[PDB]
Amino acid sequence: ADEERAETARLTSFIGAIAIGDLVKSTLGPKGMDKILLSSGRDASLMVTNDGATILKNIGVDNPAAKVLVDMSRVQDDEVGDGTTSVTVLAAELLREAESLIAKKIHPQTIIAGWREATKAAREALLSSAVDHGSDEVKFRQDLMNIAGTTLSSKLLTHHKDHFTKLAVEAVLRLKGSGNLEAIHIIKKLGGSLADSYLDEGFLLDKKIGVNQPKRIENAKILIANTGMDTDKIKIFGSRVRVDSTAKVAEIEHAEKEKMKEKVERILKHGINCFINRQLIYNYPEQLFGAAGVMAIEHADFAGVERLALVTGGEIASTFDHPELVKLGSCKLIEEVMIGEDKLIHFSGVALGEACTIVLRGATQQILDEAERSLHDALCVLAQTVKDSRTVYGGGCSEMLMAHAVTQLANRTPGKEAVAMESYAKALRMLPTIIADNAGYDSADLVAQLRAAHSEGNTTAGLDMREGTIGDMAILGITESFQVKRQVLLSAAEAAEVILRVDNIIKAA
Amino acid sequence: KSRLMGLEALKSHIMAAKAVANTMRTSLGPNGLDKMMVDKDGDVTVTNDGATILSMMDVDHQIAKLMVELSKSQDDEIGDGTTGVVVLAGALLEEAEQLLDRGIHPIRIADGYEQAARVAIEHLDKISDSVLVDIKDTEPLIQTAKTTLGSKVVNSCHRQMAEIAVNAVLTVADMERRDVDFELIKVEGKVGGRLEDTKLIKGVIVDKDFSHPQMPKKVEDAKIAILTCPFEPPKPKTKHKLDVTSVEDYKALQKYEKEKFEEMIQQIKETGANLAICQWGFDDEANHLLLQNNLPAVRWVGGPEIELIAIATGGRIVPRFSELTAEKLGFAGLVQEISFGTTKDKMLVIEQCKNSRAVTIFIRGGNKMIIEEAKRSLHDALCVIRNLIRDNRVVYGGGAAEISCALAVSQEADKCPTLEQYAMRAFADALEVIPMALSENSGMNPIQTMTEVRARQVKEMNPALGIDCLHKGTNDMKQQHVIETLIGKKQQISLATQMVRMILKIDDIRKPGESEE
Amino acid sequence: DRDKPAQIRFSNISAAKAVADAIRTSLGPKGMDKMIQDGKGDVTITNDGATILKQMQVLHPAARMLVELSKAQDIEAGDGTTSVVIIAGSLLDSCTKLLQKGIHPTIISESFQKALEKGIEILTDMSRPVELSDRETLLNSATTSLNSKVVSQYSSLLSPMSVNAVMKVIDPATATSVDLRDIKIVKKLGGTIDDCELVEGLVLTQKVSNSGITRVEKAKIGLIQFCLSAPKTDMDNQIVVSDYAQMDRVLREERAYILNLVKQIKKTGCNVLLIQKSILRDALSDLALHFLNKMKIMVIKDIEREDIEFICKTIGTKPVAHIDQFTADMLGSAELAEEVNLNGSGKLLKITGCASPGKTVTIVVRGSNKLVIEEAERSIHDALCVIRCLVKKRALIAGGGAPEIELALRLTEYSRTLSGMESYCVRAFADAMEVIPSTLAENAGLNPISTVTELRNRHAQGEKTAGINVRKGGISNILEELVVQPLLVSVSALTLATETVRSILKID
Amino acid sequence: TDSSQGIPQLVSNISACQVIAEAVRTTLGPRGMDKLIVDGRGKATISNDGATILKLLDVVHPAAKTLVDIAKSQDAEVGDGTTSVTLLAAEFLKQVKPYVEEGLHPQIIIRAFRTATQLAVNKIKEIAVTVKKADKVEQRKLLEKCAMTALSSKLISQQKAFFAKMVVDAVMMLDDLLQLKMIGIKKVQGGALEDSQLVAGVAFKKTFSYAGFEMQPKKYHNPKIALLNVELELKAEKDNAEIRVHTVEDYQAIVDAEWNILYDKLEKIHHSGAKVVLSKLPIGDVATQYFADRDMFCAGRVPEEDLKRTMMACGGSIQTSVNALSADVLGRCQVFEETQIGGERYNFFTGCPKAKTCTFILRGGAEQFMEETERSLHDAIMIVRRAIKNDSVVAGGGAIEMELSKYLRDYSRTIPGKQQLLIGAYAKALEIIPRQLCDNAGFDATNILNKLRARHAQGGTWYGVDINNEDIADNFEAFVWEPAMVRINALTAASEAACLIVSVDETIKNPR
Repeated sequence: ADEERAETARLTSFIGAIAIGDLVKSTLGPKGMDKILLSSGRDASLMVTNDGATILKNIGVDNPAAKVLVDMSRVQDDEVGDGTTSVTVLAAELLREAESLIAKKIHPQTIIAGWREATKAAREALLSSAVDHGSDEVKFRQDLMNIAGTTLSSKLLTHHKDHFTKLAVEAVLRLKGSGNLEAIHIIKKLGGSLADSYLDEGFLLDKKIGVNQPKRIENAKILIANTGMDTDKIKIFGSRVRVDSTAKVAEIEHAEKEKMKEKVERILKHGINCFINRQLIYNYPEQLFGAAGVMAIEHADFAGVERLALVTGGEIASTFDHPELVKLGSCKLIEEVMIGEDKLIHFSGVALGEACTIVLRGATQQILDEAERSLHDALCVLAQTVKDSRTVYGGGCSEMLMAHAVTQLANRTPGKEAVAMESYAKALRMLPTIIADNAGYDSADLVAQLRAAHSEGNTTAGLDMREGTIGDMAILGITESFQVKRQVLLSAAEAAEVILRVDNIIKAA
Repeated sequence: KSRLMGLEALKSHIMAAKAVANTMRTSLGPNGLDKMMVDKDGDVTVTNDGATILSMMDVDHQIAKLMVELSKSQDDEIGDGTTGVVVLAGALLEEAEQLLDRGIHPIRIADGYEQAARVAIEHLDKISDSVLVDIKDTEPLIQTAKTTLGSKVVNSCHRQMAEIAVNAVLTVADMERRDVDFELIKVEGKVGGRLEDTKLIKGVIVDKDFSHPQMPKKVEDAKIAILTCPFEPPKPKTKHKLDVTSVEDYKALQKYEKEKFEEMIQQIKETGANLAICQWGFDDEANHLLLQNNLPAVRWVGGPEIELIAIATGGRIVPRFSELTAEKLGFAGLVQEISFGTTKDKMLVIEQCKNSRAVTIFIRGGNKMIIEEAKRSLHDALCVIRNLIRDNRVVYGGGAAEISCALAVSQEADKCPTLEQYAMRAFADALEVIPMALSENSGMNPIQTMTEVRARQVKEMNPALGIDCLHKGTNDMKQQHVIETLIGKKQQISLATQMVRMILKIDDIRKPGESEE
Repeated sequence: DRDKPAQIRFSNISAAKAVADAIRTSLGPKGMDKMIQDGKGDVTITNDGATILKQMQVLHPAARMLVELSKAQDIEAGDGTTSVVIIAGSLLDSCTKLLQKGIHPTIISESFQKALEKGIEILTDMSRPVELSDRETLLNSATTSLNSKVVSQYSSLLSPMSVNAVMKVIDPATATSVDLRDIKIVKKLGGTIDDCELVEGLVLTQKVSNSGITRVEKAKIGLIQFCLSAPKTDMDNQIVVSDYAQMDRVLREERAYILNLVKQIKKTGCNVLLIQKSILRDALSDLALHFLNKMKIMVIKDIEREDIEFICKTIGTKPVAHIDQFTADMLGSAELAEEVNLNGSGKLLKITGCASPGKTVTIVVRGSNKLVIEEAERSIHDALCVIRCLVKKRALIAGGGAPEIELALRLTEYSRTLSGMESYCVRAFADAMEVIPSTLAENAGLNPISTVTELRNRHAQGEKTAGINVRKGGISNILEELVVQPLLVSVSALTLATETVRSILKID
Repeated sequence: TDSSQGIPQLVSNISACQVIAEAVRTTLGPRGMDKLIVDGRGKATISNDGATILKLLDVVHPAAKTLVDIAKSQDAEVGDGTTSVTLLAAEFLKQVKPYVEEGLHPQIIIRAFRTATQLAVNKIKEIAVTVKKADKVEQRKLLEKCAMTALSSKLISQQKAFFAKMVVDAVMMLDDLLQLKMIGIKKVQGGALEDSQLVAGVAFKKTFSYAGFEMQPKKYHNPKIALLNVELELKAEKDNAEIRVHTVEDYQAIVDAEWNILYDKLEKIHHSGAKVVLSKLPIGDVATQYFADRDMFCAGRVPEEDLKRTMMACGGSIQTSVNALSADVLGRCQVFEETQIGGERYNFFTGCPKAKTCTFILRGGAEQFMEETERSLHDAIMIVRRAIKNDSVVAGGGAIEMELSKYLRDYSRTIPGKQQLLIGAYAKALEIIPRQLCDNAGFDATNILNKLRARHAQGGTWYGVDINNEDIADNFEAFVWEPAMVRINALTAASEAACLIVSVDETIKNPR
């Protein structure tokens, strides 16, 4: 196994991971330019990305240091949502620094040293640019509407965001201080328009067994079950699948019917008007639920039967291991109703009040799953925005603010730490270059002016990639929540600092 | 056929060795830098602890092969210097080489290294304190078990791991000899918690067999029933389906299980616990019917486990249903059923005071690699006191002791003369290479920070204060709280000065032409 | 880099003009055929945009964008497959330089996609409204386009049949897009052109009813996606006889499926039955289907699914894949359904009249032989297409690429009116319109170089009069020899250039 | 069907024979470079001598194969004398090559070789000195000082003088062979250096902990020892099975019937004669449960080198089963005593009915000193055994080697002819052997060698350069002590091992 010493791994660390920070910063900003997605080894079919996380997920990279970023990318993208393309570049921004610093004789120990303290200096300046908006519900309304769709900006489909973010803020407006994304039932379902993407108050199922089970019911008891029917679960009502004798295989079906039929009983005898099964429902027990006033929905959504268990107050049957014994889902309203082109089974009267079904309606699924990809990262920031209602002034504003802050701190520090810390806030100054140069406008003008603006200090005028020029952050909607920034300010310098301690790399590959 | 002559073999032994030694010296201290491992599969892992990473490193070259084998015995007793031996074993290496290239025999200075190793040992043995106690060690163990965690996994002190790592030793330290061994306590990695979430257990623990969660989770007595025999009807890793001559015979089959449950519960009840540890995982449809008869059976757990948890109590495993015996059942001071992680089920926690042949610190982590290097932390904090148990002993420095150790060996060179003066020349400096090579991977001149304690060793003797592993501005090996068993440093010397001599073993470097393939 | 992406997008910019150039000297019938060797190594002689790009092609992203272009033109229109590919490389010249001229490619695109908006604004302004409710003005610009274009012979016969289908399927005044979904292109084998018909219910390809009713009133349209044969293992029926003592015992339950589902057809009642093919459906018991026929339901056994699809949605015969789904209601109700051997030779089940979603008409392409049936296809279809363009964007416009050269003249000056960093953009944009008729004034012969010179000036002078006669290929009137763009044939290709280009300019 | 004729093949033979001697140049006094040698099998290959790597190296040469076999013909006899023969005969061959160009090629080749090799053995047994039980020593005090010769010659410490008598114990007990295959030595990590031990039979380093291992006897005064070449574990006889259930009663059974046989397997020797059962291969839980059910001793994974010497010691037999075996195939001692020494669970086997094994137990409390003395034990063994076998004791370290070539330089004057060249080559070959141990003594060979020559124009009794003292002086009085028998042996090899192929300059090979 081959030992990579300092510069071998470290250059290999830069070339990939900084370029990994590049094609993603090529996507940084909505005017971060579209990157045609050229996949590695499979799927020649090409999307075109305004968000670099795709590339990271689409294109695999051989650089191990770059293999780290995609995960850190997914750290943001999953945990924090937005900040995904950004966490990758700021590290590369700090890596571009260590390009010199290493060859400039600075040991990566020191390179972490300043960035250890410097990370908070920006955090603290971004704690200073952290100011609570959303301290009022109307604020919170528009504070969501601020950073809700702001999450959707670079992300390829910012257009239906008009209808989407209104949906996205309403469901979280309904959360009312208690973030629940499981009480939001996420259904990406084709049909109708994309502006026909919808938010139900209640639960819902994209699964419809059909109209051969009762469609609408009031005061309905929903059985939440993995209970099988043709599947032959426990508690013999009549012969299940087995051979106990010559003719015992024949005693199966008719008594399996009775078993299916008393697996109506056990299921029905809950008193249900709806039986929602995450597993199969055979047609006779199905239709015998349809004859029992029970709506039996086959193989209903895993997450749905799970959220129906969460939002509606249901318990899973333990896979019929509670033949009569399982607590029901209880939703006073059953609606089999068409959102889009598809009849979907709506459930209201559910246990949770925040319980909602956001129905994302694809006019095409490429935008639909994209709506769902743009949906939750907002909801990620939103639940964050819920818990901490606040903003930070983006578009380079707080960047340059933090830049002028940490640098002037890198000016009052400047021991071994500033060697990193001057290298630190320059990245805070270098990302404002990225979006504006993505915007195709001189940063050296704007940045160095944004510098002056934030060398005067600023919460307001910041580089607006919408305008492509320096402009207000008043909470204009391009003012970012403190939610993602702190996470990126945490997550970004890490992978840099992470590779900073391991230049030594032993490779048996 | 390849034929190397003298230095040629050596020079061929020099190539990767120093290169491998080079990777060690930038790993020295928090000043140092971890060694990432990309596997033969390409698996990218940050690692350390040379024998560990030298086991991950594929050893083709010969001298590196002992670096796995030598550093093995290094990590066991000590826990540190495994990354530090190859430093000196690489540092003392080209010491002899250039001497051999000065015309100096392998016959000549090679003895002098060991001959300087003993006197450096002899010198070391004075430095700081050969003395500790079960109380004193704790603070060295604190500043060990703070930083041992606080180097590898985190940099912060995690106390619940820190002193539980040392007390685990201290729990079995006084079980034998006043000396634990490194198996005589165990570190069990599983992640249900965070890093700080851990279980100090005076016996082994497992995740209990759960054939359904709603069935009651219970634990009783002090004792456990460890079972090769049936606890309830046993199942031998083999399906048993439903065949009954009548539709009534299925419900008649239902009683057979439950009655043989309680019967063999009653047969376990009188003997040990009411609980199983059963070498046979039985039918979980039936097991939760016994979990409906409660008194939870621990089943579907390894055949080595019934062996393990038995011997960990000093007990046995009941081979046959007619062989059921309390001694053939395992034990504990307390068997308790405690939640593994916060949210998950309650693992059966067997805390064994009826004997402890392993006191298992069970550890949780946010991730493997952290709980790994938290484990890999614990092991060293466990290994360092495995020195302490034998002699309660420590020292402060690699940049305090050695520069001082060298300082005796230093002028002792010209006190040698003829053969080993060039040895104790090449020995003493090779000692000071480590603070050099650590000052190397520090932000400082490896010459000047070595010059630092050089002047200091021209001043202070047997220093508790030496250069910075912890990378501070002040260099105080006591107040850097870099703490290494003077056994270990001594043993390290014995082990580090070892390999270089060993490449001289016989006169035969002779190969058929394959010394590596 | 953006430059490696540039060099990529230049390669995109380049290859997008590369194969699309075979389309450019192919513009119109005066545009020329290109013999095209194929991945199979076969000469393919094609003058048209949709065929050339989609027939032989390569892996380059531009080639991916090529096939999108006429196709996006097709779903919009089906008319202007070539022209939509002519506007790309036009802009691709307007595009490439602005990079090299120091303009950011989003600014280049947000120019051109906006330059589109302001630009194509005056197209409809230059355009003229025509009546989409009146059959003639429909048929006019339908056939006037067909007079401007190739298909005449059976069109002037079936272009009014087109509009006869169109007039039927036009509910509103803008006539929506006249989705050809409201129309059904169908083909009978026997018969001549004049046999081409328009039926509110749906004509069905062949039919099979053995003992059954050949013409049935108020016809419940049955859908059998189930079987008339008990489910198959080794046979069509469920009968597999390995023992007689068991066969008497097998006798008992095999009697149902042939009876029940068959009778269930007339238990729910059916005047008709749609049944997919004995290959499309496992087994169809004829011994059951005979009694099923003999129940005087109208059975089309082995009927194609895509007609069933058009039966399901357009005339409202709702999906029955199952007995749980088989009811009298999910049956369509055919105001008449008839097996028709008439209109030449061969059987066709004709639902004649139906209760239908949308306005459902089946236009059955027919001709003395198969190609003459195929001649009847674009005879109905091309007019339907030029209609569905004329209706989707209501106004008509004088065609021939004059509005290209016309508004190419203007938007430049209006680009120049914009100032900003995109004036040079939008002007380059505006210019690109000129090259389309250039190639047209090229391909039709003689001098394109002159043609657009005076025209764009004539378009500051006479505009709509002076233009490119596709026959003449020079300064002329598309009004004097009538060349009409139903706006969507133009309005289609407008954004499709800018869109993929905006993408491929934004593409790294 | 290939041959090379004339001098070209002849001279070509020597280097292939010589290069291996260039390895062993001094591998007896070990110091030099030792490369760990990994062959194409992935096998890391080393030696304490030249012979084992010689065992590892193969050649298509008959020549290079001969002296190999010859050094091996010398090897397995004493366990030593390999490098000696390896150097000398090759040295002859090495030195005649320039003569070969002058030509020795007439069969005046072969004569002065063996003709002058008797002159040595003529000088050997006349200068040879015999040792006895009452003589200067107990012959144990010799085997003491011949251990103090062989053990101490390489370092270590006065345990070398302590071991000097201690190693002789199992020696005297077992002395028949030149080597230890009855004796053996038990390495003990733990204890300390000053105490090393000896057992009158095998004593197992470690036997291995099980379930009920503590609950099984570690002590027998009457071990009847099943000596197993074969394991009994949970894998040996399966506990896995199944059976049909409409009644769960049989779950206990279908495993239990197999369970009975694991029991019955180990029990059937237990029942027949066996108390102690020593397996050299694993013992797993459910098997050792029955071994713990037996509480007549269980072992597994134990050394067979002890276990087969246990057969030697006990009188029982290595057992390839636990079954079909009698009570006589069982090993027997009057002591089975397991008292753990360090980490080694340490079985005392003594009081054997025969005790053909008596094993010295080297206890270091540390690793390094032991394997240095354990290597010096083989030294002692190869000597102290042979010091009994041939009581006539010559001295090494250029004692006679410089004294022979002394006369054998003096014997040159009377020769002259073509073989006077051989005489000089034959002479200094004796002196090319210490020509290294000089370097191992740190000395320049030649001046020291020339001194020794002058020292053999002055002295010449035992005088020689001794890496033992790193001096130049009498060897036998320096306690350089090895029997004079191996000399004739080596010298029967030395001149004759060279004369084989030099009798052949035309060497035919064939594919078949």
